Amino acid sequence: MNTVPFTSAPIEVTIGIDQYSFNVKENQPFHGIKDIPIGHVHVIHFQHADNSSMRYGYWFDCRMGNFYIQYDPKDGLYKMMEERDGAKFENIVHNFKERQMMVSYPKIDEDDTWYNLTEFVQMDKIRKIVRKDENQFSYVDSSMTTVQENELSDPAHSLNYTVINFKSREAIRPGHEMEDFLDKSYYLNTVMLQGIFKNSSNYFGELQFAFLNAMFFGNYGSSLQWHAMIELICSSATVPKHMLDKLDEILYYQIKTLPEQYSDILLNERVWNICLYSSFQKNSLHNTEKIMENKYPELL
Amino acid sequence: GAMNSSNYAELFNNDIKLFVDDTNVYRVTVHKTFEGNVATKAINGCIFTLNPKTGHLFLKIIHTSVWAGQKRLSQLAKWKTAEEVSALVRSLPKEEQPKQIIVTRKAMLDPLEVHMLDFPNIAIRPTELRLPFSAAMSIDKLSDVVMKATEPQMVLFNIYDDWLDRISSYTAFSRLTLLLRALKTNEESAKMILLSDPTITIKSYHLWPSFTDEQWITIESQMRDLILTEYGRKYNV
Ligand SMILES: CONC(=O)Cc1ccccc1C
Repeated sequence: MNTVPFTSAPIEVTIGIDQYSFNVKENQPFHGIKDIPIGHVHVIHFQHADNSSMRYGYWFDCRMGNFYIQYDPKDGLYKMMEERDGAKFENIVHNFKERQMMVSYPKIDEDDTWYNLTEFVQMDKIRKIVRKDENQFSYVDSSMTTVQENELSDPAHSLNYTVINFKSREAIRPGHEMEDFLDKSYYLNTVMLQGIFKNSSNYFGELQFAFLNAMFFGNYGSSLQWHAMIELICSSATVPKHMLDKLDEILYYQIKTLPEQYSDILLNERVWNICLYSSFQKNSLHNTEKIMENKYPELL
Repeated sequence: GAMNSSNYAELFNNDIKLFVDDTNVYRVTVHKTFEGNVATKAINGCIFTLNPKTGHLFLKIIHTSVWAGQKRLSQLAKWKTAEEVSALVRSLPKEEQPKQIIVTRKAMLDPLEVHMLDFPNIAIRPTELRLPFSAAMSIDKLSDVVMKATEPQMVLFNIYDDWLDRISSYTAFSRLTLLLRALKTNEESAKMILLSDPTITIKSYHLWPSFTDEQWITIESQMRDLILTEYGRKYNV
C-alpha cells in the first residue's frame, strides 16, 4: 500500500482519488492519501473551490516512483512531483502518518469497481497518449484537445488518441466502399486491432482511459474517442466472441460508475441507440443494455 | 452547405457543378404471385446527372441485370449511384471534373462522400429544394432509351436543346424545372400542352418542341396554370 503525500493544502479544493473525492478547506492541515492499492494505475484530480473551471489531475502508478503533491502559487495549481531520495520520502510519509494527517484510500473489500474500470489501462500506454517524457506521471485536464480535434492547437498539450474516422481512406478499401462503410470489421480487425493496437487489450485500454478522462475531467475529445471506439466494435459484423463479452463488462461498469447527473452530456444518444438497438452487436451487450435501460431509459 | 432558395444563382456561375438524382435508379412494378403473395419486378432505371449551367445530362442507364442476386436493393441503389458518379468524374480530365456535386436526396450524401474520398476538393452538398427531376422519365425520348437498353450504357443529352443560343442558363433551368414540375403534377395534361399543335415539331435530335420565343411564353404560362390548377384539384381551392 503506497502513499501520495501533500506538502500542504494552501487553497480550498475538492480532491479526487480514482472514484472517490473529498473537500479540503483553505490551509486545512492535510498531508495526503495513504493506503493506495498497488497493482493499478490511479488518478488524483482537483477542482478548486474558487474556479470550478479546469478540473485537472495526474495519472500515476506508485510502482514507478515516489510521487507527492505540492501547490505552486505561481502557476496556481497542485503539481505532482517525483522524489528521487527514497529515505527522505519514507521519513516524510512516516511523520505524516504518525500525526494522522492523511486520508486513507477508502476501498471496500468486496468492491472491484476500480479494477473493473482500469483492467486494461497501463501507465506505459497512457504516457504515449499524453506525451511528457521527463515525468513518470501524466497530467490531463478538462480543456486538452485531441490530435484528431487539432486536425479540424498546441501539439505539446494534446491527447494523442488513435485517430478513428469512418469516412476516411484508412477505413474504406477501394472497391469495398459500401461493404466497408456498412460493416466496419475490416477497419476494426485488420487496420486497428492487427495493424495499430496489436491486440484487443491495448484497444480496450485506450477506450477505458478515454472514458475515465471524459468522466473525471469533462474532457470532450476523450468522450468523442470513447464513443468512437464503442461504435467501431458495434458496427462490425465480425468481432471475436471474447471481445464482445469483455466489452459488455467494460461498458457495464462505466455506465454503473457514471454520475447520474452527468449522463446528459457524457452519453451520446445517437451512438448508444445505434449500438444497443440497430447495430450488428445489438444483441451482444446484455449487461450494458440492462443497466442502460434501468438507469437511463430517457436517453433511449 | 445546403443548396436552397437563398443561393440559387450559384448554379449558373462558372464553377463546374453537377446535380445527381437517384430517384429513377431502382424502379419496380409490384404484382401478385400465383399463391396470392406480392413480388416486385425490377425495370431499367437511370441516374440523372446534370450540369445546370450547360444543360449536359450524363444519363447512366441502370440495367436490371445489376440487381441480380443482390439484397437490400433500395440501399444498394444509392451506393451503385455513387459508384457510377465517381467513375464518371475519374474518367473526366481534371479541368472538366466538377467542383461541387449536389444530390437531390440526403440519403445520397454518405454513399457519394465515401466513393469520392479520392476527391477531397469536390464538395458534396444536399439541397432544400424539391426539384422535379424524377419526372425525367416522362420525357419520351429519355424513357425510350432507358427501356430499350439491353446492357449498362451511358447516353448523352443536352436537356436544354438549343435554348442557350437564345436564353441564359438561369432562364433555361427555370424553364426545365417548370416543364418537369408540370409533367410530375399531371403528366397527361402537361404532354397535351407540349404536343397539341401538330405544326410544332421536335427535331429528331432534341427532347422538346421547337417553340419560338413567343410560343415558349404561351407554353410556360400554360404549364403554370396547370400547376396552380392541379394544386387546387388536389387541395380543393
Ligand atoms: C460539357 O461537358 N459535357 C461533356 O462532357 C459531354 C457532353 C455531355 C452531354 C451533352 C453534351 C456533351 C458535350
